[PDB]
Amino acid sequence: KGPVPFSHCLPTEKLQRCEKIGEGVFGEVFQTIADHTPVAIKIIAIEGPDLVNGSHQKTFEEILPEIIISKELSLLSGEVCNRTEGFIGLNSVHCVQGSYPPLLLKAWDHYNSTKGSANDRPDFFKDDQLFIVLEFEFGGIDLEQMRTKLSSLATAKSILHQLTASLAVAEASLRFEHRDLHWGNVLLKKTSLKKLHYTLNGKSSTIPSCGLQVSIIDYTLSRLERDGIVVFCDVSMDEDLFTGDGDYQFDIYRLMKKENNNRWGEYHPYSNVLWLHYLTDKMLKQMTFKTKCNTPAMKQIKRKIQEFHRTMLNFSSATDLLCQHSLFK
Amino acid sequence: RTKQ
Repeated sequence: KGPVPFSHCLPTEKLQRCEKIGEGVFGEVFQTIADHTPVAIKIIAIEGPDLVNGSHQKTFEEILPEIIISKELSLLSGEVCNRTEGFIGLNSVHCVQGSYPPLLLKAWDHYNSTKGSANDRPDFFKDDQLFIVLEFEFGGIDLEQMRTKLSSLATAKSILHQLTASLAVAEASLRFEHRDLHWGNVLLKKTSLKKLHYTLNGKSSTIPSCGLQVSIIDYTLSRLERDGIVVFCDVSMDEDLFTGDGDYQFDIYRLMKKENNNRWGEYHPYSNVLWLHYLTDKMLKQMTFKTKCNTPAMKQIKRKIQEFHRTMLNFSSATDLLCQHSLFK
Repeated sequence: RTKQ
């Protein structure tokens, strides 16, 4: 086993049906239908001496925490004490030895001709390499291309409620800090269920859905604790993240750095609250809604959201924010 | 993204 060629992991039927959706420093994102269900494929370069896309290759023991936290966050959606379906499930992980097949290369070329990419052409890579394959379940369209597609303010309220509830269960269960909620990292999926079930510490509750479901992805820079041991990544020696400008998302990194005195190994749940603040900032300024604001009740909820935005920062944690702020009662 |  181990480094098998991509033929076994990806048979011809799935290769011809791959559409390429996203990109990043990590690697590639592909979409295909397998077992009569659309599944997401993420493939990354591993254990190479070469330099690609402005960074050298990553090494295996540094990518192990990624899969550990992914499989741990996947499993909690079945636990009886604390449960929610706000995460993406793990299907399979393997290792691939070889080069890049031409079909998905032409698919990337199609994407580049349509919208474009900021990375290099992955055609120089030889047979002797290794690769990593990630199978995730389809989430939908992220918030970044859905700016002109939301229904009204009630949908926004439900979105914030679902995000806050999911993070609350995450913290109450596994003491989680994910730290990278930029608005291109939340997934929306159409649904028919009218209400959602979430239980924290053995007490159940229900949330209106308005026909949408929310999930979180891209946990490459998260922290977790389990059975006295702590899993995370130390980023205290690379400062290009804290030199950003032009957006509040660039500022929040330096803000949490100020908060945690440059100690990434501590549990500071307040860090998530600033991310919720940032998300609320986008929902009030960088959004356009189909429906106007004429109905008095929707004016009321608009005032509620404004007060929530301006008075969240006095609050301690996500769970306390869930059980204390006036929005959710 | 994470890095500008």
